[PDB]
Amino acid sequence: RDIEVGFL
Amino acid sequence: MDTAYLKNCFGTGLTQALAEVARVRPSDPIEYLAHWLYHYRSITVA
Amino acid sequence: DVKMAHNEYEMLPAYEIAETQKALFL
Amino acid sequence: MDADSLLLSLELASGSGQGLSPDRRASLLTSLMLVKRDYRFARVLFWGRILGLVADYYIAQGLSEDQLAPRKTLYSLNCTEWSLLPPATEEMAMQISVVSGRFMGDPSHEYEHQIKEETRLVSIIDQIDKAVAIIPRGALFKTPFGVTHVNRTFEGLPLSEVRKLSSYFHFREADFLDSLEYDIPRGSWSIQMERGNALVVLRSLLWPGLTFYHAPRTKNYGYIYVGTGEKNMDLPFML
Amino acid sequence: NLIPQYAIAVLRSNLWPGAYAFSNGKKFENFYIGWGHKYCVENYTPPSPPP
Amino acid sequence: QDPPIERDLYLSLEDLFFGCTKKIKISRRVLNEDRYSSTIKDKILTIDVRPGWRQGTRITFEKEGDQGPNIIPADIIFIVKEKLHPRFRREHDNLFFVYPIPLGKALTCCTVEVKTLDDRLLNIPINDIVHPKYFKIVPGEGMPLPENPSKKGDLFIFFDIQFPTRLTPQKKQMLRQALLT
Amino acid sequence: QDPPIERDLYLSLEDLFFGCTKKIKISRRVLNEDRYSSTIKDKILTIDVRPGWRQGTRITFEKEGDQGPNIIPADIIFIVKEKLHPRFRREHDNLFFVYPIPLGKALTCCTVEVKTLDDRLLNIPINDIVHPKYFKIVPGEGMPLPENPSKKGDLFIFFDIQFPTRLTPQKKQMLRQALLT
Repeated sequence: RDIEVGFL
Repeated sequence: MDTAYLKNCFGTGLTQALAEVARVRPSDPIEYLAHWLYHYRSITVA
Repeated sequence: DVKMAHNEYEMLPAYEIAETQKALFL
Repeated sequence: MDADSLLLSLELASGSGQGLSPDRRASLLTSLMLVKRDYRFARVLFWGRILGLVADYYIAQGLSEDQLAPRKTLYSLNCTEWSLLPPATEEMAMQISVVSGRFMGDPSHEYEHQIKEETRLVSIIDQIDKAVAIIPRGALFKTPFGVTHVNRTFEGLPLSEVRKLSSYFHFREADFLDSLEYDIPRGSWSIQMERGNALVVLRSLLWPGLTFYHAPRTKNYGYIYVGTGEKNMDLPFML
Repeated sequence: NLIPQYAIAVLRSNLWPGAYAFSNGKKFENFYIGWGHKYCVENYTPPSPPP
Repeated sequence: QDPPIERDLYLSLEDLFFGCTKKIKISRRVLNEDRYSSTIKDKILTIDVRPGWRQGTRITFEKEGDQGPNIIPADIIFIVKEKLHPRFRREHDNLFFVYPIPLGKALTCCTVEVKTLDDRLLNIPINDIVHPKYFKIVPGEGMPLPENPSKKGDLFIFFDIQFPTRLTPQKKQMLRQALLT
Repeated sequence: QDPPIERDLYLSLEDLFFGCTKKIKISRRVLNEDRYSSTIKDKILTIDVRPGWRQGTRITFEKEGDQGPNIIPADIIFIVKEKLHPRFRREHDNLFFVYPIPLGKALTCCTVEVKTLDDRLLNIPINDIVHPKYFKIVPGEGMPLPENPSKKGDLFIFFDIQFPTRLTPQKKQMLRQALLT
């Protein structure tokens, strides 16, 4: 879910 | 996290995509991204 | 490899002579 | 052939001897310019003639950007009155196989073998383009954008490369194009030198009346089919 | 044909392609410019041997 | 909630052929936090009309229409509609031209002069006997497809034959010797 | 009550022209006085077809249908319809005759042979140039009125023009000198 911190 | 899946799937493509979009600064970046991804296949897969 | 990765039209004065000169052949 | 073949008699300069009168040549210059106007073609080359028993079909071919596109054919009996000929398909290729004989000037003529003479015109012009439409080696450069353009830096063939059939290409779908050295029969192409050997003339034997022009010193080239419009099936006997 | 009162009578044989005949109405001349062959609607049959 | 307004906006053939753009000024019934005002925040909505959009193609602007105190605005500017032309009738990616051919030209060789939406002029041969059900297809020269603007459909050329209104008895003999034999 | 037995009364234009009699077998479906039993004689309903009856006029039989357990039926054998005669179709009070005509006779006049429903042969002269959108009214020659069996409607003679399938160059010059002038 929390791609906002993960990958961007 | 889901990073590894999308580590493998996209990689260089999104990088070149937003690099070109930031350089060009079009009026509609999202449509530009979609068209660029289409063109990116049309060069790579073919 | 680098080359890999509502339109108006204008035309020359050479067809108004051609417009004019078809009457020669009619 | 292009408009440069209609400012001077390039057709009769090949020594085939069949071509256009200066009447038809000037009329064709004005009419093909008007065809390039009315039909937005990149170029409008004079395809040639289908010599009929009543009147001759003067044929023109539209060229797109994008020159290997399915080129758009036009016909005219009185030269100037150009009309958009329909495109060709495989059914219309198979349709005219039962018919033989010389073309009639009226394209409304009917054969009982019905079959319209317009369909014959369409199919025979398509067959001639797929078989014996010539492009010299390097005149067309496959652009990286999936489109064929004129190789506008093309220098004419060296005289060593003049004599080889490998230096000439079929102007159709397929250096991208197919060469003439596989165009069976092996002797099906006649190469000869005219006009001080500043002129290469390459005539089809399978489709008589075709004569391909080329000046090795420059990029002046072109092909014209001025002839009867039948296929020489007797070619292997005649060779 | 655009100026018919100065036309020249053209003749196309249809038996020997490239064969031509011409005349202004007073004089005439002939000319062959073909491959030297006779036209035939049927394909060329090699002749059968003797019986 | 209140429905979106299914506004109809008329586009001629060249607008849907070349892919024009259109502006439609919208209502001024936008509410503030007070929930009794009537103001406007975005005067104009713009639609990038692409080539080949068929009739009935719905373009919807969520959260842009009229709004009450406790409902979500929405609007369907616009349903694609076609203006009358001189003349091609819009069907599924095909153009239907009507040529008022005269009789005598219908029965013999004829050439039909078709101005297109490209501002290109066509001389289409008609070598068939034009009876009043005949049509010639000029393929690959209709309007662009909505799924592919490079490719275009087929142009249909129908014929409205103009029969003669009066014939001399000589013309009656002319016709009787010609047609009934 | 139980719904009507909706049935189509099949009648050709000759029969509605003259009138006839038709019998419909209900037959063995009414509930008898045994309280209850479906076994019934082969009961029959006759319809006296009067001349000039229109398509869709309702013939209704009260209490003649499949009677239920104390339920009032009705054998509604009612639609007057519609058999396409070999020579005529029917609009309101009007027979529409289609005459296949060759183009030479269409343009240079003819006489149309109409065989009526009354078994009369009508030689109707056609001396106007027959347009594709052309008809002649032969008044008083249609079907009889339903409101008046002495009065009659109008016969419409439409034309299906048969163009030629082949024309020689002589025939093309023939037509060109004839029509296009």
